Amino acid sequence: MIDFLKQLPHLEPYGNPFYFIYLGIALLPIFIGLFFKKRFAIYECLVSITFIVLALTGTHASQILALLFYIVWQIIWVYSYKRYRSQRDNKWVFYLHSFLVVLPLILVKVEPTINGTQSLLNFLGISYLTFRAVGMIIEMRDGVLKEFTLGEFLRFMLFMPTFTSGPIDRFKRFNEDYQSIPNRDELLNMLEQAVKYIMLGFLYKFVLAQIFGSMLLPPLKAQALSQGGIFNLPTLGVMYVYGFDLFFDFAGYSMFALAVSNLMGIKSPINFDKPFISRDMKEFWNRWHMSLSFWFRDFVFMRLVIVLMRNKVFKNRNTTSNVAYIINMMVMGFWHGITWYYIAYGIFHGIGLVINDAWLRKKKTINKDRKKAGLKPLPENKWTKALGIFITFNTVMLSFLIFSGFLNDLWFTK
Amino acid sequence: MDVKAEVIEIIDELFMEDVSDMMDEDLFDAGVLDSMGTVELIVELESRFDIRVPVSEFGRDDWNTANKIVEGVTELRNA
Repeated sequence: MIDFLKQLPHLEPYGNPFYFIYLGIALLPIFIGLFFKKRFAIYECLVSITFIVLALTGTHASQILALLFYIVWQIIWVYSYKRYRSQRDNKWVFYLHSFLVVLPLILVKVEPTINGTQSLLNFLGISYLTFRAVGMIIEMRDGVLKEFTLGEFLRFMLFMPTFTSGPIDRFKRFNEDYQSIPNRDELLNMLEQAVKYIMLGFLYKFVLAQIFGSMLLPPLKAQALSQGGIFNLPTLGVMYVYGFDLFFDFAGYSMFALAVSNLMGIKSPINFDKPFISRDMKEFWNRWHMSLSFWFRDFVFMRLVIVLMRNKVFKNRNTTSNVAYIINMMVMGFWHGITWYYIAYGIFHGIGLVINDAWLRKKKTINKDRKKAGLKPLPENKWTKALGIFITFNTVMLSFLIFSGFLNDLWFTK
Repeated sequence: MDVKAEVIEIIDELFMEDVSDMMDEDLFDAGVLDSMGTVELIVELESRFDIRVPVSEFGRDDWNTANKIVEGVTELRNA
């Protein structure tokens, strides 16, 4: 039966421009449908499942069963908590349920540590789907969620545009968006938006990321490995080439997802907002992988801070924040995987954000120490801004060198 | 005490600024509450009012003025 799925046809999600002809034809009824305030429940479910299955039917086509396990597993625990949270409500019951919901994803991440192989529970979207699932567990806990169909829940948790690696969503907003179809002019406004996003994505992914990714990066790596040592000028090379590739590949993908999402009526959250022109490490995370960043803000960061203030575990205002940054970004690192360089990239932005936070407050203390001394406030102009942007950009790019795990091949061929 | 007059006390208890009669002030715009100040107020609102108020759903538009915190305290006190 595993053999049947490896026999089954396979389509790379936004893998070629040819993919859109299918998905276009496929989405076409749904979109026309929205103009008459109609959704085709069964058809949407069909088209969703086919393109999801096609995305998961590679050489490791077995992963589709891993998905179905995952769905049953999620329904079991999502509803377990729904049923519980109706009557009573406890800290530790919530904790347990959260852990159980994330557990498949934890096993997937931990499996190469213990073994050297992927988990059997591993399928493609697992990393991004888990957020959607825990989302509800957290939201029921807060009492901001009470009602939902298994329909509503599955619709949200296994949404097809944002499945593979797409923009992360929250239930309440998604369901609200799906609940009322947008009116005629607003709707084909989304068509304009979609055709824009598809075209930009074509350039971003197939052209620009092609140049950085498959054209310039592989020889530069070969050069950097040839020259050896802790660093070299070709390693500074791979730092920027990858950095742009990582950006274009993902940002283009995101736009694709957003566009396809728009063609299914709903407007999914945005992942990038010109992240490189950011002056600040704080501003970078308001501009880079935003859906992931914004999620981690409101679910991992804000929630850990609330704990460190309910308990008042740390002495002053600033240290609670700094522990929160470090832990919060470190979790995100683990989210990418349990490899040294992910946890490293984790702690990098951790210490990064603490540095950044302390400097902002040190800038006010130097402005208080001058304005009350007789001098004019320390200069802020065009070249100061530019310097910030320059410093931020290189810190960011360096983190991407860490994140690539190219350093793993450069330092430890061994 | 009333659910408007008691919030008036605590606001200047660990920040030191009065917004009684002019209360529709955006306190993020006023410079009273910072990025880490909200949590400090919400924890003393958690303690003194005995009310647990959620943070995953908290947005910038929601609880920004001293009126939209007073009117949000009465809503999460009974229903």
